[PDB]
Amino acid sequence: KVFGRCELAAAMKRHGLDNYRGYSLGNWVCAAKFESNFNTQATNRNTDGSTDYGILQINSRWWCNDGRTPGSRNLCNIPCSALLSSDITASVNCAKKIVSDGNGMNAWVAWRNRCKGTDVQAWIRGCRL
Ligand code: NA
Repeated sequence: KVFGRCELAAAMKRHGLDNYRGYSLGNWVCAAKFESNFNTQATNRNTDGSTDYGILQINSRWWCNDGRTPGSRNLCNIPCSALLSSDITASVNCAKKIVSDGNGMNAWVAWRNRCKGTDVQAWIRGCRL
């Protein structure tokens, strides 16, 4: 499903993502915009054979199991197809563990390059949260 901007912000806030680990809600909506264009079905293959899945492009080398990434881990204990659901519950729960491993939201390249140090609050403006 292709989320709306305010629709995704409301779903992320209900799942406890607002100010999670110090990252305001505008950071998560901004990252989802440039990682997947608010599309839960987004997939992208990396050079090393792994694939990014879902609204937040969670990588299969470490976090999910897609059955085709040799020598990879499944730290979120889920199949990568679960990250493509219209329900973003699995993607948010896995993202909570990713953002908590020490590097924060820098694990997402789009956030570091296109969201970090910007007016991330503008991504939730005009939304009834
Ligand atoms: Na894996």
